[PDB]
Amino acid sequence: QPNLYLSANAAAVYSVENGEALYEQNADKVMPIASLSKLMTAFLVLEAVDNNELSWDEKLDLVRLDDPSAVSLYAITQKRTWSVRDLYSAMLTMSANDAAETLGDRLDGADFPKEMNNQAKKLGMSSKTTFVSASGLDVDGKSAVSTTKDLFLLSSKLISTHPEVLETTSKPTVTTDKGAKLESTNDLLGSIQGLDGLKTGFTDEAGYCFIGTAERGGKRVISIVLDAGTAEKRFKDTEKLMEVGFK
Ligand SMILES: *C(=O)[C@@H](NC(=O)/C(=N/OC)c1csc(N)n1)[C@@H]1N=C(C(=O)O)C(=C)CS1
Repeated sequence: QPNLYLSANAAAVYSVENGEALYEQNADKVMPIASLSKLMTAFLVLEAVDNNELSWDEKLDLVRLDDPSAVSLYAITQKRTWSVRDLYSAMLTMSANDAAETLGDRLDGADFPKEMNNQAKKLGMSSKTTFVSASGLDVDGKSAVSTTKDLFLLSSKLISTHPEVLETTSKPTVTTDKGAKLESTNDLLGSIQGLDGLKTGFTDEAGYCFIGTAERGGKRVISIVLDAGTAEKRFKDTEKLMEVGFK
């Protein structure tokens, strides 16, 4: 294993072909993951469409967040009603917390965190992973937590089960049918060849986090960065991890 000098406190990169570690640092350490939880919500949304339980065209009113200063789709647009499709894009591109919570409530109401943790178990994530909400926001003072190993297993399961997730996470901007522009938080899109995902997150406690995925020559790698120092440094660590991934 090479010696990287990452900003991140915990980090890794894995090959999807065999799941094997190409670089690992604190890969078993339980870490706050915040907005990365929205990948589980996306997965459960996609499962529900395949299972004939959710329509992409259903219109839903955004649920109201307790904190106004939270990053929310409603704050930016002043529009309450959105299709399931647009809420899912809004969740994945701009990390809209109210979008994620609206999808969680529609899927299972108050039991949605249990469904998230049920699915975590199905996908092979260890018991150190705990989801608390569809958006990744704290609930009753409890935080969503995971490990870079469990995040890898979740991400590759998401991409292998629902490859169309990347059709959304590869776009620097998603334009809805009615013309709303939803800007991705993934500034590495277009900077690294093959890069088409996956999800950013940030809290004071979690630091700056990003799950990256790229594919070249039939080889896919997934990179995990938790608790980088700045929004830019999580992408610098990811650039470093991707080079190790495609060596
Ligand atoms: C996911 O992590 C989201 N993070 C939050 O909603 C925050 N939670 O703190 C309790 C938060 C605090 S401060 C701040 N700017 N967000 C989304 N993650 C980011 C990101 O990756 O930088 C977004 C740009 C919107 S919120």
